[PDB]
Amino acid sequence: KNPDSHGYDKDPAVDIWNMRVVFFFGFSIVLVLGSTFVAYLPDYRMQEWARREAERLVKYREAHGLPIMESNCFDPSKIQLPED
Amino acid sequence: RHSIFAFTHVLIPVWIIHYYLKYHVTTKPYTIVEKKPRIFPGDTILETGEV
Amino acid sequence: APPLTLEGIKDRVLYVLKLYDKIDPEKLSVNSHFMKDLGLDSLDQVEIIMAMEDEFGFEIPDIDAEKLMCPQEIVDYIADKKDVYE
Amino acid sequence: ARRYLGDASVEPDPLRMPTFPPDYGFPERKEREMVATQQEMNDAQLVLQQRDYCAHYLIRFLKCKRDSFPNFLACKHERHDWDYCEHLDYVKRMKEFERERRLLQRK
Amino acid sequence: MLKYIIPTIMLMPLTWLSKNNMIWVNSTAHSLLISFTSLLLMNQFGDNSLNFSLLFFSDSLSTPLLILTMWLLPLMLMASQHHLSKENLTRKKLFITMLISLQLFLIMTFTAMELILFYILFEATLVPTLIIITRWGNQTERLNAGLYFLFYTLAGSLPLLVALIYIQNTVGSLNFLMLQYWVQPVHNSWSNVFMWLACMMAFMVKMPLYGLHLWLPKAHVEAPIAGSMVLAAVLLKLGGYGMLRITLILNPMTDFMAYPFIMLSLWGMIMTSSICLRQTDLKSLIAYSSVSHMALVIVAILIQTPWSYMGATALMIAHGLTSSMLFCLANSNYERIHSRTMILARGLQTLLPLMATWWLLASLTNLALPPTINLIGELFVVMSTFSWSNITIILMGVNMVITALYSLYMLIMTQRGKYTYHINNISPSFTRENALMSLHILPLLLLTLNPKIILGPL
Amino acid sequence: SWDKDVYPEPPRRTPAPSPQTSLPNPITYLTKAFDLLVDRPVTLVREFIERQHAKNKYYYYHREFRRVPDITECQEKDVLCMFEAEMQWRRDYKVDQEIVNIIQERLKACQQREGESHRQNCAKELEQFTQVVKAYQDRYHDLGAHYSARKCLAKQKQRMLAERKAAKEAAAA
Amino acid sequence: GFILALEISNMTKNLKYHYPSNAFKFSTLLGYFPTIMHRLAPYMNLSMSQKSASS
Amino acid sequence: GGGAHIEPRYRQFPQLTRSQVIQAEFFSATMWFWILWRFWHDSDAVLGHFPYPDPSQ
Amino acid sequence: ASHITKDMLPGPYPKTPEERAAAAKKYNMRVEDYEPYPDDGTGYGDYPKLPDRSQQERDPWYDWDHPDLRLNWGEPMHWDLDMYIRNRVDTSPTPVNWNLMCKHLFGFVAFMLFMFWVGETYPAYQPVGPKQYPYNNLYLE
Amino acid sequence: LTHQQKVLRLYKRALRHLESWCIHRDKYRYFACLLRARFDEHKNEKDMVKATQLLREAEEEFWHGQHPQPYIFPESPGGTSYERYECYKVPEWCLDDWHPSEKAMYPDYFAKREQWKKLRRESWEREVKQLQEETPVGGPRTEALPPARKQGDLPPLWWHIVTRPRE
Amino acid sequence: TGFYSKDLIIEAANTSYTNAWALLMTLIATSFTAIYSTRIIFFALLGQPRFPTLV
Amino acid sequence: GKRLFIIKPSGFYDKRFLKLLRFYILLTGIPVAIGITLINVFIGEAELAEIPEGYVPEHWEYFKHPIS
Amino acid sequence: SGQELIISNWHWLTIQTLKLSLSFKMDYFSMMFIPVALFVTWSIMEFSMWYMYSDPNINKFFKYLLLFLITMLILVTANNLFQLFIGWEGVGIMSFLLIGWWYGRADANTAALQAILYNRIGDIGFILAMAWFLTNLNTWDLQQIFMLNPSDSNMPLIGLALAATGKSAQFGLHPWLPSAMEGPTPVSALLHSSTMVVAGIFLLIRFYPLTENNKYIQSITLCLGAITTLFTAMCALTQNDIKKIIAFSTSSQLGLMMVTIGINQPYLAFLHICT
Amino acid sequence: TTLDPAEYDISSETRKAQAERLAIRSRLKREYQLQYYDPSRRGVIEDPALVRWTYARSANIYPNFRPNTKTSLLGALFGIGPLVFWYYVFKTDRDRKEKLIQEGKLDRTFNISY
Repeated sequence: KNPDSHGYDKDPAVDIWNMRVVFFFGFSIVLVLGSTFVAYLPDYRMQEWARREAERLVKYREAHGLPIMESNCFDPSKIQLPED
Repeated sequence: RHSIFAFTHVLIPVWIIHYYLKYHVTTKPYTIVEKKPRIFPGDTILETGEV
Repeated sequence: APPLTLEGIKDRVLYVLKLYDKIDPEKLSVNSHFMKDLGLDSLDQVEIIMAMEDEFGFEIPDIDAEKLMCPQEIVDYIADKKDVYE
Repeated sequence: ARRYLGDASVEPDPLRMPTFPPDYGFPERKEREMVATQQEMNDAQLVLQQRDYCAHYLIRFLKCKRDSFPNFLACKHERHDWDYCEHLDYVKRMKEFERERRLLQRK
Repeated sequence: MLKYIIPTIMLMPLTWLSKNNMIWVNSTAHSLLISFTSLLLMNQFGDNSLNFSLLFFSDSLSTPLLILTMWLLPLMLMASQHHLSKENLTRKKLFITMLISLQLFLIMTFTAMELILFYILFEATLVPTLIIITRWGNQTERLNAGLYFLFYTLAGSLPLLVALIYIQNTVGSLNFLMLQYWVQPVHNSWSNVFMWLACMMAFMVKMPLYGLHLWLPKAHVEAPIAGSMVLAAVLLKLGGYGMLRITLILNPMTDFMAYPFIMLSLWGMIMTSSICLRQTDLKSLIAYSSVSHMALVIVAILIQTPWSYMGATALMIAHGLTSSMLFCLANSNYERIHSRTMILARGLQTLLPLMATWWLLASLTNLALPPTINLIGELFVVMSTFSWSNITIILMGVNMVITALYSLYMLIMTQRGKYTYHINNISPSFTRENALMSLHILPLLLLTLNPKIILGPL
Repeated sequence: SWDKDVYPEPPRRTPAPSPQTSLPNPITYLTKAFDLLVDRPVTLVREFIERQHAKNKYYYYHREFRRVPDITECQEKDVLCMFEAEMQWRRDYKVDQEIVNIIQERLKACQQREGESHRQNCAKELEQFTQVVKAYQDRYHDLGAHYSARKCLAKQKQRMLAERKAAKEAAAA
Repeated sequence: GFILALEISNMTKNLKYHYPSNAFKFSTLLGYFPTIMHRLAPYMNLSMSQKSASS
Repeated sequence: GGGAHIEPRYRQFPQLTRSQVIQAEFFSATMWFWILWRFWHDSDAVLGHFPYPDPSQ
Repeated sequence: ASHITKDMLPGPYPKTPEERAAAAKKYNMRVEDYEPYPDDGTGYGDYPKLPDRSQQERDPWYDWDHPDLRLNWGEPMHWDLDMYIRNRVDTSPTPVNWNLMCKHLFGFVAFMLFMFWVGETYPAYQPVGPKQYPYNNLYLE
Repeated sequence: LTHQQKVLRLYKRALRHLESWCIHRDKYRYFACLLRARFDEHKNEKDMVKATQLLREAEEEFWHGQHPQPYIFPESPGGTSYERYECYKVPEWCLDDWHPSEKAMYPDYFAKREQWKKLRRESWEREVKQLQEETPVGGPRTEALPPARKQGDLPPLWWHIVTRPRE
Repeated sequence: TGFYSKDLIIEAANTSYTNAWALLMTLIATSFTAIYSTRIIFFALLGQPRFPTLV
Repeated sequence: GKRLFIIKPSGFYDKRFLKLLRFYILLTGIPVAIGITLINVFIGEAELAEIPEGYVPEHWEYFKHPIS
Repeated sequence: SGQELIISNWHWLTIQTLKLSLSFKMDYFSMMFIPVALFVTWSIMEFSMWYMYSDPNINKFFKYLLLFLITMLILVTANNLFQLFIGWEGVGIMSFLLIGWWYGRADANTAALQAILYNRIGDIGFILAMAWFLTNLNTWDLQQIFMLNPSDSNMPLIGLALAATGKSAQFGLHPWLPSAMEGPTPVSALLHSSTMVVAGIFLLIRFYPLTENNKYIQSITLCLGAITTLFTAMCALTQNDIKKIIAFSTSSQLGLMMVTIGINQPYLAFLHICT
Repeated sequence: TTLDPAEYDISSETRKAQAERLAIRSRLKREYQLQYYDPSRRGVIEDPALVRWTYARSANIYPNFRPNTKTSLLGALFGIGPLVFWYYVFKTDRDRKEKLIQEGKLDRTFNISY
């Protein structure tokens, strides 16, 4: 299909407008502004909260008496612990 | 010239790439991780020979 | 990068006639037909281009034997192979 | 390594030594050993297989490499003297099989 | 989904409502506009969890997977127009409406809030796919392949109903995945084998094992206008993900009989890619690539304990974009030479220079060149099943060897010459032929910058 | 920035130089020229933004949560209180990932700062870090129930095996 | 080697005119390893063991 | 072609450009001056040797 | 679209002269060494009567081949026998089946008996016997 | 392959594989008639096994000692840089679709393009008319009459008449 | 150039605990490196000019 | 003189293409580029500690970024 | 003064415990090898300005040579074993696009198929030792590996040795080089002098604080280095191409350099490549 | 080594009337060249040697197939064959690996991953 005209999708005219509805909508609004949207999207999975909150909580335990990485059975003697 | 061809290539990014470096060592809690000075006893000690 | 013309191929083919001691500089220029003084069956069909086997010698396939009887027919299709004169 | 006693600190990388680990040491003439200062040997950033003998002469040798910075030779004769420190060390070690061939024979 | 289904049903009385040949430009215009709205409320946070509205959505929280489902209706209409434009407008309006009608049920699928809402939507497909297989193909072996596409998918999925209704009146009700806090374990018995086995086997029939893959090079070989449901049928295969929803819970402690599914799908992986290097049909060459490194997820789901779910999620949409484009590379270059025989298309790479990059950057994603979405996926699977047993690096390593020699064999068949024939093949890969071949690698290498969006819970 | 107790280092200890020769040293040609060529387009521009950024300010706050219920509540058929005990629990596992990230960077701190000896010195890291990672996978890592993350349905029951099997069944401890 | 190469190269040049002697064992220059293995390993896998457990 | 500044031949030995031989002969002189520190002064093995340490008793 | 002689049938003894050639000119008059008898290994569904297999093989010899093209580039009319393994075939070499390559590594297989020993420079073999004593004989003094 | 030219195709290579063995130039040339002397033994005799023992024992001492990686004449069926000119490769008649402002360049070459096609587009009334006559039924090699008795046009027109030049 | 790389390694294998067939394989290979040199001398840089014409 | 005429297959469509990528990518890319440039200069976030937010805290916009 | 600097630039994703961002390394092989290798590549393009003087496809060859240097130079600067694996397989695909520079010529791109083939056998050892480092040491940043030297390194390093023989043209994988020379000249002037064959031994050089122990390692490496010497020696004689003669001599220099790891001389090894 | 390959043999006069096998291929080439040259084709020639090559390889193996032999029942030594062997290995690991993991320890303190 070439009657030596250019042609994009189907034919001569308003099928000419089919390029500027796929080029302009497809990328250049979605693959740019929508790609920008999740570039700086807010704190994902609440990790940015955890960064500073793990940053703070180290040196408070590290100061006086609280050890680090306990795994302390989550306040024992609330477990009755059936023997057998 | 050798004037506008050379100055546009190298001189501009060194202004850029330094700006993300000096404003960066005080932000990230680890900068470049430089080693020690590797000093011989020629500061406050003996030598002592050649015995 | 070096080009070529058709006045050089007429000389080199003619020179190795004179370089062979079997053939005098009294035979014809372009068409002595190689039977004027052929012999033998072998060594007058492939040996006649064994000098150009070293000089030009681009592997010269099996079809090149019996076309080479007419000594102008040698000169014909060397220009066809190596992308030559116009 | 001339002593086989215990180590107080549990620091690996055999700087926990008697004083200084030789290749074999000492063994006979002299039966002693000794070297440089271990508080300076750790103060100097220097790898292992460099805490052997002729180290204190080398710690003063390679200092002139920076103390004479745009230089071609800090001291070339001292390099022949540190080799003379090394060759006298090594020929002292070469007398093993001069002895061990003979001292293992009957008497 | 608050209303994503509600605009995308409103696309349907727009097509027939339109004028003449404007029906192509009217549909593709509005269909791109959902891609903002699809992103819009979704991708929120994020720490246990996003129950969305009601009994209709858990928002596809930890497995996004759904933005890719919405590219395609404005990706296939620009692809299908190559050889479709000889039929009537009354049927051209049909083939757009059932394609939207396939996207409708997939949108309430993947989210689905339940397990019995899943199944009736898991089976709500296969009617609009079968219409695209039987009508609108090429010469025959459509009709048996229309029946091989059934009777594997439907024979397996009916023992789901026997087991899912069995759970609904045994332990509370299955209606929520968040009423799945009370779960009794499933021990070793002679009835609890079959409860595990019938609930699992209907997912194996879509994402195939080495056995029962016999329908997969039937529907993809004999295939519609320009890959038009073949792009859909590759999503639908990876849209049998729901084993991630089920088997994480709901009989959690049966690894005792995982082994006939491991060894069948781990040795089959090293063979079913090896059995393709002598293919002579080009669309059947890709159709076995889709068998092999899809079946790597089956040994990545049954082996639990993430650093695998890091990778098993990234592999579902690894070749979601790759194997789509490879079909689009073969839906093109068939409009010009009317055979799919790979012998015949030689003499190329001189005639169409601009699409040489589209061959390579496709086939450079199977070699996978580590900063992509691909070798961030495999190298979590490799470092996972290493910790199962050390010996599995051998078979999975030879998997990496043969597919290197496999992908290039499709490239290097076009780097030859002198073309011998072919007064046709003139069309120099027009503006549409590069546009629908783009928008594949343009998101594929883009997401490699921050691929934290592509991760499970995990 | 931060606080140096979290990210320690010794002081720099740059010594006094020793030129000692009249041999031609290029160090006087290097640092005495090129530092000024970068000083103009960097320090003047960074200060220019620094007043322009001090034109107005923006605020964001600390986000501290409420911890009333903890672990063993509640009764079995409950949903609500056993939802809060998982919302309690999952925050106590994303955080405990990152405390291992902090101590690991502390191990990165010493070794590029000493480098040469690096084993017999700094005295602390290989003792501290392996008393934290050995205190990690016990009781805080569902190995191998890590797939469903099993909040309170298995996080207690490693620690039930750390009570029902441990400390009494040692025969006789 | 300076003595050894020349007195063989001159033996290839100015000796007593060695015959064009066919009797040489040349697995030397060929290696004999690419001749057999790249004529076996692409034939063993791609022909027998692929038409076995394909179609 | 465009410029025939080096002509083709019939084995008559086309020569050099009478300046290439100057750079050619210049870089044989710079290496045989560089045999200086090979002999003067550098020996075979400047180490010193042992005089057969047999008397160790 | 050609239906008459589309492909083979359940042969290969269905009056073999009628096959090559009704079409599919594998043989001229069923005596050409390629008459469609070659069902080698019947009971296998592979290669029926089949204007096809065990015909002479090992190469398109990938050379002159000058009627015009005759081998692999230039596509003659009906010469496909079995393919997809003839992309880069070779031929017989100057020797045949003297596997000196395993014998080439056999030289170090004999020198694996030299892996049992050590390589100490000082001294030599030292023909003394039990007077070498490589580590220690007696005490410190 | 006749018995007349059976020795000849072996005679071309008998000296050709020899010159890859020599080191001098005269080393080959001093051996020239010396290699010819064994070939000149049987000169004129019968064509049967009486003279086939020249060939039936020429398998030894030719195949035995045959060309240990010989010279290859680099533009050949084998050998390096033989079919290398392929990045260009002369894709002749790729000039169909242009969408011009790209047909602006070469106004005279496109002028001369439409001139030569009349021999290509109109030769089938003449060449194909005798082609059913000159070829009787199914005979051997399909060259036409070498002038085609008035004007050879061509038969090989134009794919062999205007074929790809090498560069 | 590489005298400070080549000589210092073959005389780093002087005193070693090697295979004792390794020094019988490394140092023998050094002798074979010499006939690499004069080979391209004796064929491209020594002999009478022999090649097809049009220099 | 040494002269010929080369044959290059088709380049106009590939030059008619590759514009529409590069045209439209600047049509909303470059207007978004000032939005990452100008908003950096005049707008930031600060700082820490804490504030106590009065009695009831702020709503969403707990983040520390211009557009987030 | 020394003062070596690694950096901490910019975060990639970070998963459960191990963070990988990216960094660089500046110790004895960055501040030494980089100007050396770059000075050659400065000198080599002028040849190809005259060697490729007539090619209308000129611009790709001065583009693909540029991307080849970047992914070669990202390898030696990396302190991250993941960042090595980027540069390990970036240089591999650059071979396929340069051996197969000329289209057609069915031995050319078949050799390019053989070129990428032996790199993937050379891949399988490297990904093996990548797996062993997580399962024990929780990471693969090269700092923390050198903190405690692992006890039984018998498993990972034999994989590192097999990946070393992938690109560095050892015996068993030797026929890759003599048919990789079929491309243009400044390709193979860059492909086998300075790059792509000294990278296979370079990975072992960086791992000197591990390879000094574990006597199963050293005897296998030095015996491997010896076999490559005489097998490349007795193959290069009576051989009739200039480029092939150089193709074996660049392989026999490796036969020294592989032995240089066996006898514990790490810096004498690296000093050979600089020359 | 694969193969001999029989590059010279004898003739003259074993069945000398064997000629005009070229008359087959000259007939095809006279058919092809007359087909290939034409002023308006715009498309490939069918050339059914390809058509009989795919369709006799893709289909027409299972309508051919009868299980009358045991060399097609040989596939139980090839299909289910190695799949038996991979099960034998993988349950010896993860059991011998399992008992050492429970009874006694093998891994160190810094094994958080896993």
